[PDB]
Amino acid sequence: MNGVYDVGGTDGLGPINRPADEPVFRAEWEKVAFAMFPATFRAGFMGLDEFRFGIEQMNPAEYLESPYYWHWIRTYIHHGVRTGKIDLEELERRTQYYRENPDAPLPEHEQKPELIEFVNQAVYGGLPASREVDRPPKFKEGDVVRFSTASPKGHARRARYVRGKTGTVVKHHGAYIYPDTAGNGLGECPEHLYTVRFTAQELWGPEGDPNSSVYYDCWEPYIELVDT
Amino acid sequence: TENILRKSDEEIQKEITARVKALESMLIEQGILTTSMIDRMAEIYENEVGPHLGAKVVVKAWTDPEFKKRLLADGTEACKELGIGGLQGEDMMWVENTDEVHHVVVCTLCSCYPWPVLGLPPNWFKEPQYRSRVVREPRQLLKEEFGFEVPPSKEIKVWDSSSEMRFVVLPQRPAGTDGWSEEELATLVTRESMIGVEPAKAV
Repeated sequence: MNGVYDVGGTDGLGPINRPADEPVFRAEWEKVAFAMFPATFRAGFMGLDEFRFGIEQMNPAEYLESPYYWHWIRTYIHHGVRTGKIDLEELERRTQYYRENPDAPLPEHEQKPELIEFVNQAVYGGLPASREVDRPPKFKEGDVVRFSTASPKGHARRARYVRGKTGTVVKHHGAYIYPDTAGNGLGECPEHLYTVRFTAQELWGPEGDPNSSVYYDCWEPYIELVDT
Repeated sequence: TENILRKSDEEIQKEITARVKALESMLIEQGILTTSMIDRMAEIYENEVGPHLGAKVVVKAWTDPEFKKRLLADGTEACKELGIGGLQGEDMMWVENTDEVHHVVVCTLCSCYPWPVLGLPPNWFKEPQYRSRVVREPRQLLKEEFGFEVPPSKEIKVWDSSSEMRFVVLPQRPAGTDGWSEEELATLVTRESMIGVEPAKAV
């Protein structure tokens, strides 16, 4: 989607806010928000691509200035409702309850070793998105290609600043989960992945840095051959 | 930036806290979230996974030409040689800074970052300001924000990680460090040097 979140190239966002140093988690709620990721993932709320799509659908004004982990909470609620695993009305009632009683206890519950096992496995084992497909790569290093000008209304990794632009294939990484289907609940439908190089002049015109290039990863359907 | 419509940071934090505790209470009742799971995840990224891991890779590459070749050939496999890898670092491609080229990494579409070698990203890396400007005015941003002046003649390659491939910068080894031990060299490798917004520490 052509969401505001697709900020590459956007002007007027202001100076970078960078403290000399900061904690990993600025508040306890951030720790919770962070841990909810593997929790909802394991529960089938969503996959990584859908997770991102949920954030992309946020109110732009809220996205641009809210604390980062709040975006995660929004997507959890988004998919919780989508899958019917979260009752919005009940969530609202409990939110008010905790507003009025911030120190009220959490629900009694049993700890689960399987959840710790999941955490350790996912963290140190990872969640590889690489996949094998039956088709060979359509492109190769050196090929000159043009990025699609398609504008899907659903999830995709097509930064507006590279659409319609021409670049050179730098490397073929093999096949990976395709966002355009995965982020929209349409499955992995793996596609070959390539890193493509675009000169700053190509991307920004005369305002671009004369000695700079941007490398952007493109799934096969995103690009078409210009010159072999 | 100023926004006359925005509540105070205090009110914002109070509201978020309530919303998160409410959602948490529900996920807990569903049996998919527990306090131990929360504590374990936090523990890992507050004390176990951090940029010191990436620093170990860097110093090995600085002192082992062959390892360096392997690192640049296949980042994931190479880092596994040191027991480094995992979540959000399943696919890593390291890029080497030289006298002719400088690399800088960004995730304009979200906030993707190589957790296994750098840990969780600092907030500025995930925010709109850095993400929007670095692919458009990388040279000026590095100078203005990080006091890092990259000569006009030196090419700046900006890596926008739009896929699951994670890009990590192998900074140039600072001069005056001949024969230094890996432990001594590590003191010069910073999280910033591996993102490309700053070179490794001088002297």
